[PDB]
Amino acid sequence: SRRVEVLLTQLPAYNRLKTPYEEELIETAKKMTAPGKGLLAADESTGSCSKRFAGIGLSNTAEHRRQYRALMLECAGFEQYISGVILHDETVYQRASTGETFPQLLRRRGVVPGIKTDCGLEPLVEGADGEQMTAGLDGYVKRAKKYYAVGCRFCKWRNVYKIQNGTVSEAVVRFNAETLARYAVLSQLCGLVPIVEPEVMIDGTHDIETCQRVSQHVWAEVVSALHRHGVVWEGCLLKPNMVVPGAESGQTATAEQVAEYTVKTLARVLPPALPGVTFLSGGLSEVMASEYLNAMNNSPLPRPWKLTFSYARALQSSAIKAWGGKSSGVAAGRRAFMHRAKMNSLAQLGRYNRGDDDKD
Amino acid sequence: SRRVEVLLTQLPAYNRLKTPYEEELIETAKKMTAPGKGLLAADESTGSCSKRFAGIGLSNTAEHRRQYRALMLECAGFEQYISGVILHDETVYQRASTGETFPQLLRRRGVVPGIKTDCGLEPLVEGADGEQMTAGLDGYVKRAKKYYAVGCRFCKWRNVYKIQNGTVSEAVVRFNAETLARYAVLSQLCGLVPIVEPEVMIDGTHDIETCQRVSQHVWAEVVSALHRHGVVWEGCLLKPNMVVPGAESGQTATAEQVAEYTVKTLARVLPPALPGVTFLSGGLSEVMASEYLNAMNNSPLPRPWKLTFSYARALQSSAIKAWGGKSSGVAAGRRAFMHRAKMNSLAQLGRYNRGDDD
Amino acid sequence: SRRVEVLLTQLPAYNRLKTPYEEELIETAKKMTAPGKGLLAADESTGSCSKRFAGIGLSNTAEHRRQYRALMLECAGFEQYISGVILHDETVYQRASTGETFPQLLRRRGVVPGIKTDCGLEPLVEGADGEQMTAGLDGYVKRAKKYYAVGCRFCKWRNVYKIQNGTVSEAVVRFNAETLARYAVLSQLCGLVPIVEPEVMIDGTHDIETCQRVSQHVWAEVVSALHRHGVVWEGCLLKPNMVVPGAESGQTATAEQVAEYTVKTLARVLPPALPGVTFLSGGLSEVMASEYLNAMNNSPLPRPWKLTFSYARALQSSAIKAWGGKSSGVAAGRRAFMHRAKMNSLAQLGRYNRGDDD
Amino acid sequence: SRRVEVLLTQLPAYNRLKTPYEEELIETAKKMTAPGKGLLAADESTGSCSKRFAGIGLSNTAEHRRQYRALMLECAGFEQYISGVILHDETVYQRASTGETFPQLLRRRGVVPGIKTDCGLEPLVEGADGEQMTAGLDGYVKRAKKYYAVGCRFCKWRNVYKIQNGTVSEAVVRFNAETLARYAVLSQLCGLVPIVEPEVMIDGTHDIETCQRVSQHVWAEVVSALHRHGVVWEGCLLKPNMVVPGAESGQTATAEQVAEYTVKTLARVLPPALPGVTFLSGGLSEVMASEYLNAMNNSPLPRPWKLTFSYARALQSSAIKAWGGKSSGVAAGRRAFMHRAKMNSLAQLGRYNRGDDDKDSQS
Amino acid sequence: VQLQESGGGLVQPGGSLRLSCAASETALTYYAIGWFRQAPGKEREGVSCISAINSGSGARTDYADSVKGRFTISRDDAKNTVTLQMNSLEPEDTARYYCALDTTDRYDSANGRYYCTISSDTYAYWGQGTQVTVSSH
Amino acid sequence: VQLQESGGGLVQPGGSLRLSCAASETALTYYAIGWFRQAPGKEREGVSCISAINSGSGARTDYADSVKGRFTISRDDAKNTVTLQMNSLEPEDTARYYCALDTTDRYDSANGRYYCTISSDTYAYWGQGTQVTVSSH
Amino acid sequence: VQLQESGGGLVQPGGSLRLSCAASETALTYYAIGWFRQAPGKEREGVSCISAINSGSGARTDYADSVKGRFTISRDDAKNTVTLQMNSLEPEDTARYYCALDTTDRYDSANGRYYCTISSDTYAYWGQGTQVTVSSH
Amino acid sequence: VQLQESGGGLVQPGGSLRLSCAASETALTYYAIGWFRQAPGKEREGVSCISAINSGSGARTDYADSVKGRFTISRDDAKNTVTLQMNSLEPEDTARYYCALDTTDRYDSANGRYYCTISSDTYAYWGQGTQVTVSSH
Repeated sequence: SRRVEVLLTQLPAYNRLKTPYEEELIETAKKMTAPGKGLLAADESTGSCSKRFAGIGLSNTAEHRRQYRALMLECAGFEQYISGVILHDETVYQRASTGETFPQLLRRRGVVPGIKTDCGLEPLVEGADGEQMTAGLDGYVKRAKKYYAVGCRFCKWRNVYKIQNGTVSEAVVRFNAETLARYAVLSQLCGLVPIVEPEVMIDGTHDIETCQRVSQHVWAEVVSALHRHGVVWEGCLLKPNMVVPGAESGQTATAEQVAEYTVKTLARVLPPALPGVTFLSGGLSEVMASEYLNAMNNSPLPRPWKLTFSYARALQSSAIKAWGGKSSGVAAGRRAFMHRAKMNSLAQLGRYNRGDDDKD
Repeated sequence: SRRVEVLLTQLPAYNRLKTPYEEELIETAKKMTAPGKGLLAADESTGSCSKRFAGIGLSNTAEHRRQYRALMLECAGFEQYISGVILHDETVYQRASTGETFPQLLRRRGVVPGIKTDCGLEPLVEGADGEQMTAGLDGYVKRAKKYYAVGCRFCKWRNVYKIQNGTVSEAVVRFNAETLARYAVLSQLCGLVPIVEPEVMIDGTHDIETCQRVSQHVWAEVVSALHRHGVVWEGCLLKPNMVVPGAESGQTATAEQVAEYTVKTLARVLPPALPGVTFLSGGLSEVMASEYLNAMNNSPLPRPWKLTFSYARALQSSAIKAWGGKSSGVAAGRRAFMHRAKMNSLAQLGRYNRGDDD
Repeated sequence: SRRVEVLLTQLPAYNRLKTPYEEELIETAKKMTAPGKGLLAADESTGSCSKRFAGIGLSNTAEHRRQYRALMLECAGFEQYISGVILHDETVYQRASTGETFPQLLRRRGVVPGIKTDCGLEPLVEGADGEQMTAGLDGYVKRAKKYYAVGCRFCKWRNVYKIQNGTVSEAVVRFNAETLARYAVLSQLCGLVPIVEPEVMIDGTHDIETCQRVSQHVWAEVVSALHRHGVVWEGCLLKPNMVVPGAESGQTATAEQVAEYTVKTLARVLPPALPGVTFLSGGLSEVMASEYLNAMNNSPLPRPWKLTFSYARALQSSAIKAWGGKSSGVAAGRRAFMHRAKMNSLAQLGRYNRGDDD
Repeated sequence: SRRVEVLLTQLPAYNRLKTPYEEELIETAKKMTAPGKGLLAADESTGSCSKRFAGIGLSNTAEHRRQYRALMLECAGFEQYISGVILHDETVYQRASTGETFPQLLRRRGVVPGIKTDCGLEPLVEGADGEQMTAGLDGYVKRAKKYYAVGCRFCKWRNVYKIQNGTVSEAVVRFNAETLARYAVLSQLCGLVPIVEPEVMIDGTHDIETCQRVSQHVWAEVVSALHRHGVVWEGCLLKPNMVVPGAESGQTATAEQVAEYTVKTLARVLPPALPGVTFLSGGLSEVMASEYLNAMNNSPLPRPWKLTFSYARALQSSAIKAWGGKSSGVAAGRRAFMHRAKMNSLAQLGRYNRGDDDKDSQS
Repeated sequence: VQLQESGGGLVQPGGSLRLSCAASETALTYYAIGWFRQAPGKEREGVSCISAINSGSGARTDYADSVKGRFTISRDDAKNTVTLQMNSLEPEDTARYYCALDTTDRYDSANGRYYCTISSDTYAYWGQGTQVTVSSH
Repeated sequence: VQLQESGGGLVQPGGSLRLSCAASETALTYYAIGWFRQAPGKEREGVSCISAINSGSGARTDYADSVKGRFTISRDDAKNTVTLQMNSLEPEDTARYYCALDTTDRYDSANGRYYCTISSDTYAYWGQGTQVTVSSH
Repeated sequence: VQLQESGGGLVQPGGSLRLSCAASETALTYYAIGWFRQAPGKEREGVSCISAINSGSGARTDYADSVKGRFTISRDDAKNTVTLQMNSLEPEDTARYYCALDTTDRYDSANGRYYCTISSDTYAYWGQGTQVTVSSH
Repeated sequence: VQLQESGGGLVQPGGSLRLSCAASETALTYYAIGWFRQAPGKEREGVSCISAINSGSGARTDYADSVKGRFTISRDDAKNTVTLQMNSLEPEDTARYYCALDTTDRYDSANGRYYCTISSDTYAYWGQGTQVTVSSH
């Protein structure tokens, strides 16, 4: 019976993060997952913008990127369907034609400004060839505090897992979960609700059963790491892949099968304290992203968290094409964007109707 | 690009148990968590029976143990409130006055027979003085198959965690979680729904905040171990402590506070695929066990799993006292037991009324 | 700045086992690893004995088992080469023709008596088909204390890992390491030096590179589990496979290659505080077991622990054949046994000579 | 029997790093741990240099820092006792008066040039207040390649563990081990032998028993993480604290007790394939650093790896003082440096003598 | 909880009465139910009982020898009542009559059926009873 | 998607009509809303617009010069309607009238307020319109 | 291994010889040791044995009846030798003499002592032997 | 630390001496080494120096003009010595002679070689010196 006085915070059971932003994080996460609403992901890097602009022949300039974001952000009415916007670093500091910064414009319209804070994918080195880690934890706290100061209240960080030969290395499962869990707690320290995005990628010839197994294994380790690093569950969101066949598999799945595989997987791993899941659209078409989300919101399986969207291409592809990079296409681009936002709003509610969609 | 063909089951992501009983396990877990019902834990070892019999001065024989179980199991009407009964090994083979074995009597009445399959607490040896592990995985599969063959469809295994000085050792957190996870997968292989019971004990002077932090930490590691061993989540139940002040803390908590602390803890750790939580009553009074369960069934926090009871003393204390170990006390004992079962049934539904209880 | 007074043993860094036998365990492990000496593994189950007796047509009785043990244990002079004998449970209680129990005979001759304490292999259930766990932790402390009380001072527990398709499941790597580490600390609590045997089996078509990778991975996890369970490193031994091609691979390796692959693997994982490695011979011929051990004791790689033998068939095959189960073959059987013991003794010293062997 | 063809590198047992520099790393680690030799750690930040220069009243400029490194690096003869020099980033690019870069001067003299590659301590955020992580993994591979290109062949990265109230959080034990193990594999990928430095700090009131328990626990986790990340053991070095009483504990400990506690702890955790341990001197006096290393090299406990030094202040304090920042003190500063290098060389050999130390520095 | 008996009164030899036993907070369907009576100066004794009615099986009943053929017990599980029709009453039937629930699940597995007993040992929820007096003038 | 205009009709010079613009799914609160009219053979022209509501100070409005003082636009965000009260109608007010949403976020941060424009360039979701005829015969 | 016998020769009746048994690569200390002889036409037979040394009381010895009182066996564990002193030799002692090690641990725990046997059954390591011839001219 | 000079003595004009400079713990291989001398009443002055060995081309040497052509410095890194062969000695060579190590790394990278200087500024570890006296008797 040799005893010693220690700090509670030195004991394993007392590892939970203490952040003065806890109540605000919880309130933001609730606003982000309001019924009928989801996130617009507008956080494409300048490299992604080249790809987005390739079809319409728009040169990749800072000004053109601003106009592409403005097509969507200066569109009246999207706050009916969109609870938050993930901005790219460059856009956070750009100005709308109203005179305000994009974060200020968002806040005036009751939409939560967020920021993509990761610094991109790099070779994992460990594990198997083609696996990738995500950079950006150095100087993270300073960056996150600066974003909070200009009005951001949530952030996003993407890690990816590449299925090859039906599996992924344990090295990538452990290391990317550890990265995401460290990102999440640093974000909460600085007042940003972290969107934790562990994307099992659609690329490859795997079937939906393989996607299910790998997703469940990857996400369970993300959850384990989040407990170990002491995340405030109530102030955190997950942005996972849906569980679908790989893009080169030649296997198809119905919306109901996708919903069943996805929700059963989440239900096996994801604490109900986490307020919401904002699915990424990845390789899905515009319409499939709406149909699949709608089917999840009609699933009879346990789904205590809100199931909604955080869509990039699935909100913007038609809109960019109709815009064409020209001021004369602004009207048509806005109509296309607003249509998609409405469809995804309905899908969150489980009330989307494919027949109404495929109209235009 | 050196490659090899391997079995799927040699890959980490493919560790899930494959059991031909999966559909039946899921169905049993659903029956056990039927609305307005919970479990009667009647699985006291012969040594626990001495404790139960201490007040009434009944000698601890096989026949007297049979009569004690018969007090409850031959009680008309209890199946309105009880979905399943955890039996002790000895009682599985004993007969009711109907002529049936107790498992047969249960099946006829629509009640699921279950069996406590652990072999008791022993010193942890690692970790801190007073911590305990649970024995019984040796020969487990043979025992579990035999129980399934005589009609049991779920089982129960208890590990305990003793808060001392505000904490528990990492040794106990890891070792007891590993034990529970191994037990759960072996049970499912043999067709028994495992009740995983990681009891953070009420004993001690700790407050409710301490119980919350220790419970969250203990149960998160149980969950982690269950993933590692490949449990079928949908065919598993959890039997945790409620989060309450320690018995010697001198602190009291309201029913609403217990519900808030308990539910918030479960919501941080427990997958929604797990169909139900059957709380142990361990050290709460009969009334508090009903009031606290009721408050959980009125909580606005996320609670996707069914929240119900798996009660021993909280169903039996008054009944044993009124019975007195005598055949002339059987009716009074049954009236007390039935009253408690009804109160807990109502509490599962969120409709218990303290004023009716008194 | 909320603080609390805790027990040191509740803190992660203070998990090391406290056993009143610590000094004696360290002394035993030193005696077992004396220069020029190794262990005789005589702990074949009654089932193994039928295999051993098959060629000589000796019936498998308790008396015949006793006579087979007596061939070796009543052999004058073996204590020059043998530091310890792993007995089977049955033999611990048998008597030599000297009138003594085998443990008492051993102690008189300065040889350490030990006991195989595991309860045999069973299906792992998790992981891949064909993988196996080892049973026996239930009731372990009572068994180990009884063996210590009749004079045993070390024990042995075998887990196996079956390479299939170039790999083994993570389930078997984790679960068998956890079993071995728990066995080791319970042994030390009861005053037995644990021999931890994680045998990567020779069976299959894999090459030596595959054996090296799987052995390194398996043994690293055994070491990690031993840290987590708080083993007294200085009072523990390892009994591993040598790293060799699989038995059906059709690949051959030289003694120098086996030594290099084996020792580099041990040097990557095994703490220098562990006093000795006692290799199992599993599937090697008598001569190869000697040549390989000798090459290890000539390796230029780091090898701070004693490298010696814990041999069963590699000490006994010729002996059993020359004995023939008959009292007239006792002398010739002992000459063959003593020749192998001397070759292995020289191999421990790095001074074995193949030409003298033939 | 559902089967699939996978890459070996997707299987857990095949996680070892594959680096084209494997044989060179092993050869460098052998050179760095040559008998009778150890490392001069000259990698103080510009902030440390203010502290070093405070006593002698030398202004903290790039040129003055260059002259301070030159005092030691342009001193003839130190290659008898020094196998490798840990440089700071700024010094790697500075030039000796011979016309060479410092790394070129070192290579000509057969001394291995190394580089401190971490980017400094920051709040851990998890765990307990005052615990710290180490920054610098972002852009690590590009940095390490650049250092290899100018002739560095080993690197150093320091994590720290602060004992408070007799313990450290599990958060710091896990996170800093993970950081060190990731640093080590990225270093080896780029051809630098990583010195893994998990320093349990001397600061605090803890006794030597507490330092032993915490060091064993911290170092065991570093080793576990190294296995998980797939380090090439044979091309890696450890730079740990010696196990000693905390600086404000008040507790006596002799050199023999320090050696026994340190070596027993290393022997419990550290694979023998790792070629060497290069102790940091952190908080010990010049003489104590020599006495303690000497006692380790006289310990009867298992010590398969070389036990040597990677010393900063313990090699340089007297030299800086005698130099005084002046060209007229160069001779006296070199004599003091060479004396300490010789004492530590003897200590690595187990042949150091305190009486000779006192006699000879008394001159 | 007590059951509530009613229907008692004063009748002449050869008259009839119908006793009713109501439950207010319990599903009678789970229980065998008994009627008992206590005559002046005498101990309470069982008069009639009716088993639980299990799907497809109907009810079994039993009667004290003194009342066989003259009294009929029946039950209404929808109303949660039990009735005792008493015909051909005699002076010796004068007693306070009580109903009670058997706390034992009365199943006989050798015969595959529910039963009931007029022994009072395992019965509970006794009401306050209803007085029946049979006499002339 | 289209708004629905109503309230059109035939009146004499000096009379009034009240046009109503309803949305069935869109929350009009988020938009500036405009009324336009198109007379036979002529181009569509803006008549009136109303901005999103400014807290404290209310929505801002604008009107074609030809209708100033005679028409009043207003909005009801709870009923999700916009109204155009047209008084003192003249023959030259005869046209089909349409309402539409401005798809531009019309906020002026320099002045801290929402505004609206009568220019048709950024308007969309035109309904089928409502006929207004002003004449003597 | 073999032991190496020496000291043989030709002597006359009544003469003496001292045989020596050397082990060059075996520690004799662990073994009981025997001397045996094989006369022309006969099987090899035990002559004398000496046990491992007992603490305090020394080695026990035994002798064939035919040689008792004439021969003395002794051992020197430091020089790793065993010696057979043969006095009063007779023609019938003519034979090749061999030494051998007993492979049995000859310990008798009921009496607490090492012992030896003259029986050759458990012996091994026979040397090439040494010839002893006893005759006149 | 001090080097140890030897080889001094008393000789006539025209005679020779061989001075030796030995180190007992320092590896001289790493250093340029110098010989210096101090005549009665005069300052110590450099006489000769030898650089560390250059691969292929050997050590570089230098000499004071007063001694060039008469003295030869050489080194033996295996024996850890430096030697000064002094021929044709004159009275003016009478002095105490000392050897010392240059503590500066004397490498000239522009010319790719070790060099040495006769200047005493950076030399240290002077021994007790050895006396050289040249005169007639």
